[PDB]
Amino acid sequence: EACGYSDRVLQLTLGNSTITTQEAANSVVAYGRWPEYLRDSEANPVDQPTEPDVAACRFYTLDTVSWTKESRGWWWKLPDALRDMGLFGQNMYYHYLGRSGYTVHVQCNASKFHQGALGVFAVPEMCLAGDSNTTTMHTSYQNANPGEKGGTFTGTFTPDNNQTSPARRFCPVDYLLGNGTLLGNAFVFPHQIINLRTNNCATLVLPYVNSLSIDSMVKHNNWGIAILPLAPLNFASESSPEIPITLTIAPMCCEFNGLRNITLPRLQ
Amino acid sequence: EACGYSDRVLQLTLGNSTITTQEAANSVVAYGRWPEYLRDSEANPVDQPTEPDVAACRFYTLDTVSWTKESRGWWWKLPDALRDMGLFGQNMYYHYLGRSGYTVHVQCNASKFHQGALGVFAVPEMCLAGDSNTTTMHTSYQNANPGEKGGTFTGTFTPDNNQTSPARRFCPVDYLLGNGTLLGNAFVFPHQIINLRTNNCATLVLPYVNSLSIDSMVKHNNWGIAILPLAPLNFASESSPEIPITLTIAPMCCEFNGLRNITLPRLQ
Amino acid sequence: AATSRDALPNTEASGPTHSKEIPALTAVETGATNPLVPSDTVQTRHVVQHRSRSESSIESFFARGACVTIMTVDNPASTTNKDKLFAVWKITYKDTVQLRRKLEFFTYSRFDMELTFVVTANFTETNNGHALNQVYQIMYVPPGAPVPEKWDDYTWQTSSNPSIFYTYGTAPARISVPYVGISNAYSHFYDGFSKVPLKDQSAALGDSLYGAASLNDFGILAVRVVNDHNPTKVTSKIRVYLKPKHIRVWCPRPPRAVAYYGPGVDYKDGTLTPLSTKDLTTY
Amino acid sequence: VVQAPTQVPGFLGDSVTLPCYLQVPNMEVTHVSQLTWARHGESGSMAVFHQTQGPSYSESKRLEFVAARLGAELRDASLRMFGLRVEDEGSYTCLFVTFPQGSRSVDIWLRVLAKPQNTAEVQKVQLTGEPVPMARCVSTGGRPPAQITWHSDLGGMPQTSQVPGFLSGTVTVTSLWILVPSSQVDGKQVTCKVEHESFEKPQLLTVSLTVYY
Ligand SMILES: CCCCCCCCCCCCC/C=C/[C@@H](O)[C@@H](N)CO
Repeated sequence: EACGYSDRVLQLTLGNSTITTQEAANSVVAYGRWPEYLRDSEANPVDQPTEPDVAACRFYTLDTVSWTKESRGWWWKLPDALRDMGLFGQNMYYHYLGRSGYTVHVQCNASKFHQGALGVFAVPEMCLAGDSNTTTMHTSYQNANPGEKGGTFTGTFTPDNNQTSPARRFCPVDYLLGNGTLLGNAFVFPHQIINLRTNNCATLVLPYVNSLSIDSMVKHNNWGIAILPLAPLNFASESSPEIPITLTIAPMCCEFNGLRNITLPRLQ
Repeated sequence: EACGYSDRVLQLTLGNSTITTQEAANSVVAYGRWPEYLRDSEANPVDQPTEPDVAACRFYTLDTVSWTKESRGWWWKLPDALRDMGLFGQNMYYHYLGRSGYTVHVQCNASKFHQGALGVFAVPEMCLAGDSNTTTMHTSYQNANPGEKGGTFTGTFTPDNNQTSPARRFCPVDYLLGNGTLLGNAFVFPHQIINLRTNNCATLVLPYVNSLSIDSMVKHNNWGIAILPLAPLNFASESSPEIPITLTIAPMCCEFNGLRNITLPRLQ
Repeated sequence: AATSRDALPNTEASGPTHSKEIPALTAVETGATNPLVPSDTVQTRHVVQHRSRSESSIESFFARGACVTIMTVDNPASTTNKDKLFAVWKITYKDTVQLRRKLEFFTYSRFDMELTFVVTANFTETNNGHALNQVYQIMYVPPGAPVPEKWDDYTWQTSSNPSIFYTYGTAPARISVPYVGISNAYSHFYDGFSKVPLKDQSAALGDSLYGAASLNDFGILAVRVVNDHNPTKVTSKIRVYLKPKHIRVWCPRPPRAVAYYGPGVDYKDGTLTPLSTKDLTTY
Repeated sequence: VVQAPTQVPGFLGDSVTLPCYLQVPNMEVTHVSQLTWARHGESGSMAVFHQTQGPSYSESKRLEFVAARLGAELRDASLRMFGLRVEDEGSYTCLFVTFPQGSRSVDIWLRVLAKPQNTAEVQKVQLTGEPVPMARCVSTGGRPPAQITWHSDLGGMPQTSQVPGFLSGTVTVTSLWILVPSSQVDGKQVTCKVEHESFEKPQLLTVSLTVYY
């Protein structure tokens, strides 16, 4: 717009929450599909669904992590990461079934004198590799689901050797996308790159993806949010620089079925 | 363009070569005349001309020179500078006569903390002053034509005193444009200024200029490319800074007559 | 309207350029890939394109019978102390690597399945006795149905289950199967579990395998030699060829870069270094 | 048939060859006989010795191919990798092509680094009791550390402490020294046996002693 409007400057508003950004590289809509409610033609569960709307379909800001020369990368799972977030987590646990889209806004600012590139990826059914070489598909429910704090990637695969009392957890190696495939190709998946010299953040609008119209949000995680350093953090001359990466996410057009007593998971 | 388009950002494409620039001060077209083929009404040599097109009418990048606090300036001559450039030089030497325009792209980037101004000038029939005070118009063919590496200007006129074995070469003094006239006035000639704080380079589109419709490219140089420091290079506090000046040039609407055996000049 | 076998777009004649338009320049950060074509960065001639993407289409890419398993059965001498060996195979595309890697280029899939059975037999003992032409019985046992415990027990009656009675030496057996998934599409990957570990309830109880849905996805293939025990022992092998027809696929993924290690995405130590040594500045 | 012997150390520095012998039986002789080498190796999908008519270097600039090619033989070909850095393993393969059945062969690989150097130094003056006279067995330059063994002539040997590995350029270094206590004679063929299993027989260095006053 000769009037002023621009790709880099956006304003997102959901329920009682609003996000502003003066340095964005536009925004991405996974597979060109904007989140939507379950249609009658595609519906399964016959009971009147619970649609929290503004109470849950708003912006939740998770615990801010620190990016450094040493960082190999971070990972999160949806809905798992939002499981303890206000009215959204409450409605998710009270219902047998649930479906939801997301507006993922990854925030990470610095300075015209800093360097680095964060590869922000949205992966459908992001199944990760375990820490065991004597057994398989053994990663425990508690460890597979870190909740809000999420997990992290490792530059090296080090097998759990304690056969007696197994760590029973994931060993996601960075260059292999934590799942047996080459990172260089992760780009076939809905994503955006946070290149310090070009932009403050990454905005990904994710639709409800799955082999089913609606499923068990507590048993199954539809989307995986992977953040890896394509180009290592670097500043002026400081040998050990640091910058925060804040992750804010908002559930969308989300709905729930099969209402009963609240589900109290064994998360530890 | 409210759509994005701008004076500073250009993309030039000739044959198999393309040049991009995000920091340009627009582009200059000598005497408002865009290069063109020889018209029938103005033609002289009756034989079917040789028009190399894409094979020669493309971008050749000459040897990159270094700009420093000490530099007094650099000079080149066309077509001389391109005489050894792929199919263009080959066709120039195989023919008695030849005519050609040029797209001169002078590249020189730095930083928001550097200072300096390069005066880039396109001079028709750029006849330069010799190194002798006992004789005149004596500068040898070999010395008058440096080829791709070009020549350079001097802040001081120092006469060749070896009467016995004369250097037989040019003594171009900077403030006198190497030719008996005041530099401050060189601006009456097709030009552009590379002011570090404003732009990365200078783009000059030169037409075939001359007292004749077509002439001897080997005996005669139509255009002279003079580059002098209007304002001396300067950086932060470094006492002896340095930045490269890369010169890329492309022949245009060029054509040749009087085909015979290849001309093997005594260039040394 | 555009057919998989339609000729790709013709290359258009393109001349020189001195403009404010910058196709070559862009910003991968946005998540997008520059839609550029030869004529955008260089001077091109006019070319009438005849080439097609016919063979690279989803159906064309998989339109080939692939080996998913090798079943071993036999027919010993009545006397032998050891039991007549009848085969029981849990149906799947993961026992072998080739077809699995191809299907795995994608998250979800949908398709009618064509199963072709190649049967080969041979003599095991430096004997000399012979054996009359064998007749195999390939029975499909869906999850819940009585799984056979003996080469000749009541289950082989197949009153309801689908059975194929193959005759040795005859054209390899073949049958078609519809999209039988309990979901709207097959899940090449399941980022979750079949059970929810409830605090209030004993640890061991709420436990289950990672990435594993229905303990018994599609039941099993129970194969046997119908013929009675023969003085001279004859061992047979049943090679199962699986071909995905009328197929559809969703959400693309990066191909398996390192050696498969079990039914899940798990990798194993010593196999994580696929790429070979090659210098930055060496052609 | 395939009979490749290449399980080779392989000496580093370097340089040594990486051979490939395919002895041919014998009445059903083999063509076409092009020879391919695939590394092991981030192979997607090249660091290859391929040889159709003229030997083709698939780009690993540091290669030498020595087979009677452009004509034929056929292939008991030898390769060479210099150099000279430890571009190690990993592994290497050697696959041939054939008009009869033989578009096939075998993967065959091995070792890597190598070898150290040794000298003996003996001092100083005996003021006892009751340690060093002193014989030192220095061992410079060998990443897989050389098993230095100090022995001598008598039961005055059980006394053998080591300098561990503070590694030089890619390569590990050590020094075993003795100690051997006190008192007088010159005079014994105290022999340090440094191995590593390369070269010929292990580096046997025999010396004397500093006797003073
Ligand atoms: C007499 C022969 C009858 C043959 C009966 C075959 C019916 C069973 C076919 C099951 C098809 C399974 C195909 C692969 C599905 C997997 O990818 C699942 N884990 C994904 O949902």
